[PDB]
Amino acid sequence: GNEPSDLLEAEQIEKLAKHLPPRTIGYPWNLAFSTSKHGMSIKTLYRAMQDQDSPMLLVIKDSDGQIFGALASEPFKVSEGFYGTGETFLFTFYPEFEAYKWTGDNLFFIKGDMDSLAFGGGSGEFGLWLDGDLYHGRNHSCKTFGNPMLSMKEDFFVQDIEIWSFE
Repeated sequence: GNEPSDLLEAEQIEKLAKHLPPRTIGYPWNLAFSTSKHGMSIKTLYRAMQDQDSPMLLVIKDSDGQIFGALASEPFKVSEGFYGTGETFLFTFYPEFEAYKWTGDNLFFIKGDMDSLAFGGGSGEFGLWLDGDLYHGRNHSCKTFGNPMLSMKEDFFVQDIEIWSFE
Protein backbone atom coordinates (compact mmCIF):
# COMPACT_ATOMS: atom_id res chain seq x y z
CA GLY A 1 0.00 0.00 0.00
CA ASN A 2 0.90 3.66 0.17
CA GLU A 3 2.93 3.51 3.32
CA PRO A 4 6.37 4.41 4.65
CA SER A 5 9.55 2.52 4.00
CA ASP A 6 11.15 0.74 6.94
CA LEU A 7 14.51 0.61 5.13
CA LEU A 8 15.12 3.97 3.47
CA GLU A 9 15.76 7.31 5.14
CA ALA A 10 14.16 10.46 3.73
CA GLU A 11 17.30 11.62 1.94
CA GLN A 12 17.75 8.12 0.47
CA ILE A 13 14.20 8.17 -0.90
CA GLU A 14 14.84 11.55 -2.46
CA LYS A 15 17.99 10.35 -4.23
CA LEU A 16 16.07 7.31 -5.59
CA ALA A 17 13.08 9.44 -6.60
CA LYS A 18 15.26 11.62 -8.83
CA HIS A 19 16.16 8.50 -10.87
CA LEU A 20 12.79 6.95 -11.24
CA PRO A 21 11.51 6.63 -14.83
CA PRO A 22 9.49 9.55 -16.24
CA ARG A 23 6.57 7.13 -16.58
CA THR A 24 6.31 7.04 -12.77
CA ILE A 25 5.77 10.80 -12.39
CA GLY A 26 2.53 11.45 -10.54
CA TYR A 27 2.22 8.01 -8.97
CA PRO A 28 2.74 7.45 -5.26
CA TRP A 29 5.10 4.72 -4.09
CA ASN A 30 3.21 1.49 -3.34
CA LEU A 31 4.72 -1.33 -1.29
CA ALA A 32 4.12 -4.35 -3.52
CA PHE A 33 6.11 -6.87 -1.45
CA SER A 34 8.23 -6.91 1.67
CA THR A 35 10.01 -9.76 3.36
CA SER A 36 8.93 -8.39 6.76
CA LYS A 37 5.25 -8.57 5.89
CA HIS A 38 5.14 -11.34 3.32
CA GLY A 39 7.97 -13.78 3.93
CA MET A 40 11.17 -14.83 2.23
CA SER A 41 10.16 -17.40 -0.41
CA ILE A 42 10.87 -16.20 -3.98
CA LYS A 43 7.61 -17.85 -5.03
CA THR A 44 5.80 -15.29 -2.82
CA LEU A 45 7.71 -12.52 -4.58
CA TYR A 46 6.67 -13.83 -8.00
CA ARG A 47 3.05 -14.14 -6.79
CA ALA A 48 3.13 -10.49 -5.65
CA MET A 49 4.30 -9.49 -9.14
CA GLN A 50 1.37 -11.15 -10.91
CA ASP A 51 -1.23 -8.78 -12.32
CA GLN A 52 1.01 -5.70 -11.84
CA ASP A 53 1.91 -3.16 -14.52
CA SER A 54 4.71 -0.96 -13.24
CA PRO A 55 8.47 -0.82 -13.03
CA MET A 56 9.57 -2.27 -9.69
CA LEU A 57 12.08 -0.77 -7.27
CA LEU A 58 13.87 -3.60 -5.43
CA VAL A 59 15.46 -2.36 -2.19
CA ILE A 60 17.81 -4.67 -0.29
CA LYS A 61 19.19 -3.98 3.18
CA ASP A 62 21.98 -6.44 3.92
CA SER A 63 23.16 -7.78 7.27
CA ASP A 64 25.82 -4.99 7.40
CA GLY A 65 23.03 -2.41 7.10
CA GLN A 66 23.97 -1.39 3.56
CA ILE A 67 21.32 -0.60 1.01
CA PHE A 68 21.41 -1.37 -2.70
CA GLY A 69 19.12 -2.81 -5.35
CA ALA A 70 17.60 -2.38 -8.78
CA LEU A 71 14.88 -0.59 -10.67
CA ALA A 72 13.37 -3.24 -12.95
CA SER A 73 11.59 -2.16 -16.10
CA GLU A 74 8.75 -4.65 -15.51
CA PRO A 75 7.45 -6.90 -12.72
CA PHE A 76 9.71 -9.78 -11.78
CA LYS A 77 8.92 -13.09 -13.41
CA VAL A 78 10.30 -16.51 -14.12
CA SER A 79 11.93 -16.41 -17.57
CA GLU A 80 13.67 -18.86 -19.90
CA GLY A 81 16.12 -16.17 -20.92
CA PHE A 82 16.80 -12.54 -20.09
CA TYR A 83 14.07 -9.93 -20.10
CA GLY A 84 13.61 -6.23 -19.47
CA THR A 85 14.66 -3.01 -21.14
CA GLY A 86 17.26 -0.30 -20.69
CA GLU A 87 14.97 1.47 -18.25
CA THR A 88 16.38 -1.09 -15.78
CA PHE A 89 19.26 0.06 -13.57
CA LEU A 90 21.23 -0.92 -10.46
CA PHE A 91 21.90 1.33 -7.49
CA THR A 92 23.82 1.38 -4.24
CA PHE A 93 24.22 3.59 -1.20
CA TYR A 94 27.67 2.08 -0.47
CA PRO A 95 30.06 3.87 -0.19
CA GLU A 96 27.72 6.68 -1.33
CA PHE A 97 24.63 6.83 -3.53
CA GLU A 98 25.10 6.07 -7.19
CA ALA A 99 22.75 4.77 -9.88
CA TYR A 100 24.28 2.62 -12.61
CA LYS A 101 22.23 2.98 -15.76
CA TRP A 102 22.27 0.78 -18.82
CA THR A 103 25.57 1.19 -20.67
CA GLY A 104 24.34 -0.03 -24.05
CA ASP A 105 26.75 -2.95 -23.91
CA ASN A 106 24.17 -5.74 -23.86
CA LEU A 107 20.52 -6.51 -23.26
CA PHE A 108 20.89 -9.04 -20.42
CA PHE A 109 18.96 -7.04 -17.86
CA ILE A 110 16.92 -9.40 -15.69
CA LYS A 111 16.67 -13.16 -15.30
CA GLY A 112 14.36 -15.14 -13.01
CA ASP A 113 13.96 -18.79 -12.10
CA MET A 114 12.53 -20.62 -9.07
CA ASP A 115 15.92 -20.60 -7.42
CA SER A 116 17.04 -17.04 -8.09
CA LEU A 117 16.53 -13.52 -9.36
CA ALA A 118 19.41 -11.76 -11.09
CA PHE A 119 20.43 -8.66 -12.98
CA GLY A 120 23.13 -7.95 -15.53
CA GLY A 121 24.18 -11.15 -17.18
CA GLY A 122 25.79 -12.38 -20.34
CA SER A 123 29.19 -13.61 -19.16
CA GLY A 124 30.79 -14.00 -15.76
CA GLU A 125 29.02 -13.07 -12.57
CA PHE A 126 25.71 -11.27 -12.51
CA GLY A 127 25.74 -7.70 -11.33
CA LEU A 128 23.24 -8.62 -8.62
CA TRP A 129 21.84 -12.03 -7.67
CA LEU A 130 19.48 -13.33 -4.95
CA ASP A 131 18.66 -16.92 -4.05
CA GLY A 132 15.26 -18.55 -3.74
CA ASP A 133 15.03 -17.94 -0.01
CA LEU A 134 15.79 -14.24 -0.58
CA TYR A 135 18.67 -14.68 1.87
CA HIS A 136 22.00 -15.40 0.12
CA GLY A 137 22.99 -12.85 -2.46
CA ARG A 138 25.93 -12.04 -4.67
CA ASN A 139 27.02 -8.90 -6.47
CA HIS A 140 29.80 -7.98 -8.82
CA SER A 141 30.82 -5.53 -11.46
CA CYS A 142 29.01 -6.19 -14.76
CA LYS A 143 28.97 -4.79 -18.27
CA THR A 144 25.21 -4.29 -18.57
CA PHE A 145 25.21 -1.47 -15.98
CA GLY A 146 28.88 -0.57 -15.62
CA ASN A 147 28.62 -0.85 -11.84
CA PRO A 148 31.31 -1.81 -9.36
CA MET A 149 30.47 -4.25 -6.59
CA LEU A 150 27.43 -2.74 -4.82
CA SER A 151 28.01 -4.01 -1.28
CA MET A 152 31.09 -4.52 0.85
CA LYS A 153 31.89 -8.06 -0.38
CA GLU A 154 30.87 -10.37 -3.19
CA ASP A 155 28.53 -12.36 -0.94
CA PHE A 156 25.88 -10.76 1.21
CA PHE A 157 23.06 -11.86 3.48
CA VAL A 158 19.68 -10.16 3.28
CA GLN A 159 18.28 -8.45 6.35
CA ASP A 160 15.19 -7.05 4.61
CA ILE A 161 13.76 -6.49 1.15
CA GLU A 162 11.07 -4.11 -0.08
CA ILE A 163 9.70 -3.91 -3.62
CA TRP A 164 7.94 -0.67 -4.56
CA SER A 165 5.60 -0.14 -7.49
CA PHE A 166 4.19 3.05 -9.05
CA GLU A 167 0.92 2.63 -10.82
